[PDB]
Amino acid sequence: MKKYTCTVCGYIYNPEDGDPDNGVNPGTDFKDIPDDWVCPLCGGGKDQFEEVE
Ligand SMILES: [Fe+3]
Repeated sequence: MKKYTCTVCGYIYNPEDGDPDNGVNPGTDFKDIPDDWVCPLCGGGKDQFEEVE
């Protein structure tokens, strides 16, 4: 599992931390995050993210 970054604000989704406050548990691969989840910092959709490396 790769990290993904919001290309609008720069937030980085790290799969080993998840986003637990919004129901995304540690270990969730980015493709498997519910498709209505948005960037915690700018509200951008998953469609604005890209793989970090
Ligand atoms: Fe963002």
